[PDB]
Amino acid sequence: DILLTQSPAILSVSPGERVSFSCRASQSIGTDIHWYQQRTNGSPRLLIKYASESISGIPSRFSGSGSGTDFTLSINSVESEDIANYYCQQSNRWPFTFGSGTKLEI
Amino acid sequence: DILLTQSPAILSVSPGERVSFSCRASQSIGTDIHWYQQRTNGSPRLLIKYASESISGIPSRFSGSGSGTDFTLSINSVESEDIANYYCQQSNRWPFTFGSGTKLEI
Amino acid sequence: SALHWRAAGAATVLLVIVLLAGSYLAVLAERGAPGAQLITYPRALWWSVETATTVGYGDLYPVTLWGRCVAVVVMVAGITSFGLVTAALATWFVGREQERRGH
Amino acid sequence: SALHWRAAGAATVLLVIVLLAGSYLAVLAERGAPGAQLITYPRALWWSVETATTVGYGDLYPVTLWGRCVAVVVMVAGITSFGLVTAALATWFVGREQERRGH
Amino acid sequence: QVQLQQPGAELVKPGASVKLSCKASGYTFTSDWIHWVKQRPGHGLEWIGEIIPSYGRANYNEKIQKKATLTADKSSSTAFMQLSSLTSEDSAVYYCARERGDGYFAVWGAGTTVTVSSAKTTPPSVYPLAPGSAAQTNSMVTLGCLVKGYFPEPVTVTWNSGSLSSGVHTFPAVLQSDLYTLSSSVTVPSSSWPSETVTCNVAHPASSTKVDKKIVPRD
Repeated sequence: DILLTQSPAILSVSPGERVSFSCRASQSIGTDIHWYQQRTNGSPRLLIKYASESISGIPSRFSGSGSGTDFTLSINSVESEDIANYYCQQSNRWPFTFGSGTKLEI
Repeated sequence: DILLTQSPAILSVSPGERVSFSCRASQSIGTDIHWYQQRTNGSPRLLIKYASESISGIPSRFSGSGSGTDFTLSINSVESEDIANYYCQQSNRWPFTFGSGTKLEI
Repeated sequence: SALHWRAAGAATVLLVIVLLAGSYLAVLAERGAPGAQLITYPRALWWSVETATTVGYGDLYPVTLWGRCVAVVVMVAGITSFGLVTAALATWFVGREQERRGH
Repeated sequence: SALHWRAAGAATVLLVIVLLAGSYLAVLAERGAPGAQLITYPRALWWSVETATTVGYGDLYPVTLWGRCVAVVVMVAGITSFGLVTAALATWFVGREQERRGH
Repeated sequence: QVQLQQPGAELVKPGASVKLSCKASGYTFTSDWIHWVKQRPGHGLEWIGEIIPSYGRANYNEKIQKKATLTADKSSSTAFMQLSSLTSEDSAVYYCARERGDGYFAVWGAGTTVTVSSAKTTPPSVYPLAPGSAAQTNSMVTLGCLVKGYFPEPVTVTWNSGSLSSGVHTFPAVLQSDLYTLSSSVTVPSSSWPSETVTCNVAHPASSTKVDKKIVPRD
C-alpha cells in the first residue's frame, strides 16, 4: 500500500505569502494525486485533481505540481479562509490512501 | 519532476589538472543529459549532448560520461578560459530541468 | 453488401463493445486487489485497447483471476477482428482478380 | 499491376506517412504532461514503429488522451497494413494455384 | 550570424507587464521549439516554458507562479514571452533558446535583463581615467573610463569598438540611491599611448544610447 508522507505537519506563514505543502509517495504514482482542504468541522473539499488540474469553484490562488513521488500543493497569496487541514490522496494503486495532513497557520 | 544534483557547488583546481563535475539525477534518465558552460555575464553554451557527444566548436579537452543517474563532465588540462559555471540539463522526461550549477575555480 | 464487408463491420462494432465492457469489468475485477493499477475507467479503456491490439506497452495489466479472464476475451476479440478484416480484404482481392482475368 | 500489389504498396507508403505524422503529433500531445517520455522526435519515431508493429518493448508510451489516440491510429494503421500484405500474398498464392491446375 | 536576437534590457514598474521578444534566424523548421529560461542574478537556470511556433502550442513550468504567456509570430520568426504583474522577484536575465525537438538547447540568445523598479531610466555619464601628472609609467599603462549614474542594468563597455580585448577589466556596478556605477580598466603598451588612440564605448540598451569617450593625457 502506497504511503503518502506530508511533512511538515504544520506550516506557519504570513498573510499574502506563497505557501507550499509537500506530499511524497512511497512509490511512483504518475500524476495520480489529488488534494483536499478541510476547515474546522467541515467536510473535505476537492481542491486539485491529478496533481495539477483545476476544480471549478476553487480560487485560482491554488495550484499543484509534481509527478512520480514528490507532489506540491501551492497557494499564491495566503489569506485567512485558507486556514485548514490539507490532505493528499492517491488513486494509482488499490487501495486509495491519504496523506497524514498539513495544517496551515497564519 | 527530475531533480539534478550537482555537488560540489564549487571546484578548486590547479592549472593543467583534470577536473570532474558531478551531475546526479533523481531517477534513471538513460543518457539524456546535456552540459552547458556559462562564463561571467555570457549566455549558456552547449558543451556536451547526450552525456558524451561532442559539439562542434568545443575544445576536445571536454568530454562527458555516465548513464542512469550519475553523470560526469570532464576537462583534461584545465585553463583560465574554463572558469565558468557548469550546468547539466535532462530531456528524458517533461519538464526539462537543470542542475543547480558548479563553479570552476583555479 | 457482401458477406465479408458486413462481417468486418460487425466485427468492428463488436470489438468496440468488447473494449467498453472490458474496461468496466476490469475495474470491477481489479479493485480490492492490493497493488492493482487497472482500477479507474479512462485508463482501463486505454488498457483494453492496448490489449486488443497486443501493442504491449506494459504500463497496465490485470493481477486478478477475473481481470485476466477479461483480458483474454479482449485479446481474442482484438486478434480475431483484425484477422477477419484481413480475410475480408483477401476476399476482395481474390474476387477483383477473377474479374481482371475475365472469369 | 493488379489491385492487391497496388494496395500493398499504397498501404506501405501510407503507413510510413502515419508513422511520421504520429511521431510529430505524439511529441506535441505529450510535452506538457509531467513524467511523459514521448517528447523528442527521434525516439517518437522509434516509438511509432514499435507501436505499428505491436512489438511491445514498453520503453516508451503515451500518457495523455491525445497521445493515446494518436497511438491507436498508429496501432490500427500498422496492424491493418500488415494484414493487407497477407491478403495480397494470399491472392497471389490462390491465383498461381488456379494456373497450376489449368483453370 | 546571431541566430536568436533579444533586446538587451527592459525596465518594468512593479505590477506592470512586459513582452520580451526573441527573433530567430538561421535554419528554421516546423519542428523547432523555442524555450525561455530565467536567471536571477547570481543564481542558476530556471526553465520557464516552451512554444512550437509552427503550431503555437506552449507549455509552462507548473512548479512556479505562472507569470508568463508564450506566443509566436510565424510571419516574423519572433517568439514572445509576456511577463505579467511583476515584482522584484521577477528581476532577472531571461534567455530564449532554440531546441530542435531533440532535447538540448543548441543556441541561446544573449538574454534580456529585466529590472522591476520604480526608478527612472537614466543614461550613464562617462568620464576619462587618465594618469595624473606625477605617475611614472612602466612598459604598460593603465587607462580607463568611469560609467556613473545609470539605471537600470546593464551597460556594455568595449574599447576602440571591440578591437581592443586584451588587458580589459570591467567591474560589476555598485548601486547607490537607485543608480548604478562601474568603471572599466584597459592596459596598453606605454609606448603606444597617446600616439595610438584609445576610446571606450559604453552602450546602455535601456536608454538606447551608446557613447564614446577618448582618453587623452591630462593637459
